Amino acid sequence: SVLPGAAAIAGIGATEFSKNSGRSELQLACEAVLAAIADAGLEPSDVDGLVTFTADTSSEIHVARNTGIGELKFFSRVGYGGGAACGTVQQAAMAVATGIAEVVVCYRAFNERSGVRDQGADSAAYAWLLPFGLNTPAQWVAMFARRYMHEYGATSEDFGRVAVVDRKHAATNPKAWFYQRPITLEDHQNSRWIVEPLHLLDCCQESDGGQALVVVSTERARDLPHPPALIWGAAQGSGYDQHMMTSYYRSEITGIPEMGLVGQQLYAQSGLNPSDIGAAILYDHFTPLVLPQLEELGFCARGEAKDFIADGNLEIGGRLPCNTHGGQLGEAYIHGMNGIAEAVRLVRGTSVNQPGDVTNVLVTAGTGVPTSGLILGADRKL
Amino acid sequence: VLPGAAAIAGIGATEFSKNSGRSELQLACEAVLAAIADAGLEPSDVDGLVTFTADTSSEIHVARNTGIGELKFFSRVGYGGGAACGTVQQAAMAVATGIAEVVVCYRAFNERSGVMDQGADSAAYAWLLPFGLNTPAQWVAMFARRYMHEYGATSEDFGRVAVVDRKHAATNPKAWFYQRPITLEDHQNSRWIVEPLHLLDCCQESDGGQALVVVSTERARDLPHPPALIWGAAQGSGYDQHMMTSYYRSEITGIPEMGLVGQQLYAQSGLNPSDIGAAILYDHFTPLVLPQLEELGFCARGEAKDFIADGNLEIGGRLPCNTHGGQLGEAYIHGMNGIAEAVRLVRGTSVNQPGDVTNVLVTAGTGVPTSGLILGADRKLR
Amino acid sequence: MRPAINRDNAFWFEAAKQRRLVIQRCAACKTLRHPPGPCCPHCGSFDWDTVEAAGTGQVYSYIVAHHPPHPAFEMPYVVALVELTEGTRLVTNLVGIAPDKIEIGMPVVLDWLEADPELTLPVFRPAVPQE
Amino acid sequence: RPAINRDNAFWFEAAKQRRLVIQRCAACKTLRHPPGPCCPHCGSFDWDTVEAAGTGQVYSYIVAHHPPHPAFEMPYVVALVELTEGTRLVTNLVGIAPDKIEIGMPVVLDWLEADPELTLPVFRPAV
Ligand SMILES: [Cl-]
Ligand SMILES: [Cl-]
Ligand SMILES: [Cl-]
Ligand SMILES: [Cl-]
Ligand SMILES: [Cl-]
Ligand SMILES: [Cl-]
Ligand SMILES: [Cl-]
Ligand code: NA
Ligand code: NA
Ligand SMILES: [Zn+2]
Ligand SMILES: [Zn+2]
Repeated sequence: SVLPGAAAIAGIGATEFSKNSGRSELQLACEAVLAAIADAGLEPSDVDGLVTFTADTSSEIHVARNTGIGELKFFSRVGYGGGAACGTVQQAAMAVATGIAEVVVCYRAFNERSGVRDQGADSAAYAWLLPFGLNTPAQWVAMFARRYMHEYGATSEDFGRVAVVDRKHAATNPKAWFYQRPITLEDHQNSRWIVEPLHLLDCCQESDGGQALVVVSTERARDLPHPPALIWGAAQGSGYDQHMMTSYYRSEITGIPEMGLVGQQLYAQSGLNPSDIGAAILYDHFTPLVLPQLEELGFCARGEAKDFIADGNLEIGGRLPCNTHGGQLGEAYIHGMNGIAEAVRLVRGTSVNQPGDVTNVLVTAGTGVPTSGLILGADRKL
Repeated sequence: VLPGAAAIAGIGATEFSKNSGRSELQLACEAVLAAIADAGLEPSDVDGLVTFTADTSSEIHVARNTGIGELKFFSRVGYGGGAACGTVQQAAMAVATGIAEVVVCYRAFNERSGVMDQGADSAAYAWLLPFGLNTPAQWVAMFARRYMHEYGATSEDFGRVAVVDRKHAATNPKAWFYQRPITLEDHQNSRWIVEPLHLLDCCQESDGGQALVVVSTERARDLPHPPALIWGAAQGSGYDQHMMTSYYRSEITGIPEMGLVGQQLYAQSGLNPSDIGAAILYDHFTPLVLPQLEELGFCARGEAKDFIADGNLEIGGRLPCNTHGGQLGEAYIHGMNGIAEAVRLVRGTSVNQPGDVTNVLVTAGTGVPTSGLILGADRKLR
Repeated sequence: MRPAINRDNAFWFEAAKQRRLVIQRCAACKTLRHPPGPCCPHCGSFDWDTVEAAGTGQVYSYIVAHHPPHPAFEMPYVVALVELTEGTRLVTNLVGIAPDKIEIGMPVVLDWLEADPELTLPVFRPAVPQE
Repeated sequence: RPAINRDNAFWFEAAKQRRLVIQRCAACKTLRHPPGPCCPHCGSFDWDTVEAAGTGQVYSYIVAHHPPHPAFEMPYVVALVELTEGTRLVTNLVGIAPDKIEIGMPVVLDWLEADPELTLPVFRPAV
């Protein structure tokens, strides 16, 4: 039951990403799942595992009976919203590595843009937030961002440079909402305040759509249509005194310790260092937490992400090409799952913004929450 | 390698009652700390947490209350009590792959004392509630009536399950029906709920919490108790699976998804039914115990009524069953307390220990995507 | 009560409001499916139509609810799993027969219930009237 | 009315009496906030409360501009206040224009009536 390199992503499938799908969440899931299965050169009856998020409403049994996947030997969820995206692939790889399942589809599908909007601990956590009007994700993130600015001297233009590079990459991506619609830093600074220090263009929009990923053994993937995207690292992380988007009570709140914990495992599993990473897909539903991610993952020193970004390293021609699909900000907000698909494309060579040969891609999941990450890479050989 | 790689080293529970007088989170924390202490460990040793999708005490709330701190593994399994054995599969998988070293599986609720969107799970109720088919007892009764038709089982055959459950509960100080055995006449005189189910075919709801500590088998050997090795751990969802209402299959009198669990358990463990020395068979309603015996190979199709009438579920019989009293007689902790009893049987510490028991088969919830375990004595002397 | 209707089952309740009992069908391979959903599990097509049931079937299973009381029903009441002549099955109420007279396999036929001014539902009654 | 259950009701009951409290383990005396039934340091489920002095510093803050919140004049401020006791607390920050807030500035406790059935702690500049 060796995990690193034992499993690979062989198929990716998606619906169009839209602002009104006109159809049900289950239909979106079924479309993306069948697309991913076909992309892997497989048939629905080959699938014996399904993994999704706790909040996904298209349960495994409904996807399975609609698509003809039939019986399942593996079906699990990972919680905390977008924090789960890479964890779904970890689940799949673990089931493959242990022989529980041979073919696992990881999926997420929703109408978050167009869809109409107890006494347990999860509900009770809101008691510290809603009475004071701290009721949105942008506001929960802003509280961190303001402190990061204070400690390290980052400014709104530093956050803006993330939005600019995201939108530069989305502008050449036909699947991106903001295809052909780049922005300047001046556009970013002129955009209206949402919650200081976040402008409108620091925030992603909601999306409708579905995304799925097919995970098999590396041995099986070698017989399927595409270059295998091996899962060389796959990890979850939840930090000391972790809260849901509001871990404000730690000694320091300007890093993301749970992401550092993910990174430590990714590097240990894969045998890689930060210098070995050819590209990064960094979760960016809000721009400011991209900066501490770069630091937690060892690409630059604490407090110096602004400088790393200012030097051009996130560009397609830089030392860490980043969010080559446009990110959650520029392509679509499928709670991180479409970022994993772009990482697969980068390994395959098929990104719309392919920066050349890419051997290893690091992907992160949702920030501010218990989270996850992957390292996907080329087959190291047969 | 998964089978035998991990073991249950600790069990912990609150009292099971009809009014805990405290929060679901407090119950979860009590059970989790009790299981950790039972394994001879400390909370800081824990790096994984697994629970049910519906459990309101999230992994992060349990962790920050108990001092578990950081986590490298946190997952959920859905479909209510179908999940109970799946949570242990999750933990065993995380241990076998090196993702986690110490995983706690838990469930806690106040189901006795405590108080719809556009998705597929919600929409499934459209086939049920407009017609008044609104309870789990009724959902089970639809299967039971057909099983009676096809095989000539009677209400008294279901009642024998209730009687043996209550016989074992009557000598279990932790059971709600301690010192309160029933007769088959009692069962037959109890009022109809939904034909063919009497009141005494149905378990009552409970307040309480249950936790289980999973570690590597090597680690368990240095902890206080005889390790309960996880020789089989499996999930199963069948063709055209629904949530409690898989009424559209060619045959509905078996439980194909439990057959699929059993096939994996026997293949993983290298065991046959004849090697199983006791069974913990999920019994929130009595009638589906009969097809469980058939799916798992302990008797022929349609002959569970004969297997039971011959006394095989008794302490002195071939397959001592539900020695704690079951969900029906001890407590309805959605199957988790049955896993604990299986651990006691392996340890030799059941209140109704049927002598030495090498291998114990445990099932999870019936009528739903489900799961199972084979727990076994340590196979040293190889 | 209003059923849990979404885009994938609205067609069936709309047909019921017109007193048509329908079964979803793959437009590509013509395989029936119930309960419904957006995709065909046999061929993968998302194109579908419906067939109207003949209105005949058999009691495949049933339950008799005695306790606890349901507000919308006189107790006891019967829910049947009806196997339609077309080969699919359907959960619905079985009216017009004392519970102790029900037999597995007995022929039943479609009737219509106005559960409220807003909701019409298919129900089944015995093909042989109970007098 | 907030998301109140058995594990945080004490705090809002105290706030009703215009007392800002911090949960404390009865065994090892370690404070914790946000509250919960168990002490993560020693495992005890026995706890009591201490009343805050009413002083703190702005540790972080946000200024909400858009979209509109019904129960607030826009823009409004939410502050992460570090209490002198060492715990932190999210509340509103009043009595200062948003562009004048500085990280680290001293604040003192005040009390906001909000609906006639909910009283909440608020902070304002020490001055
Ligand atoms: Cl968020
Ligand atoms: Cl502006
Ligand atoms: Cl009676
Ligand atoms: Cl089949
Ligand atoms: Cl016997
Ligand atoms: Cl409904
Ligand atoms: Cl205010
Ligand atoms: Na399958
Ligand atoms: Na830990
Ligand atoms: Zn078809
Ligand atoms: Zn303490």
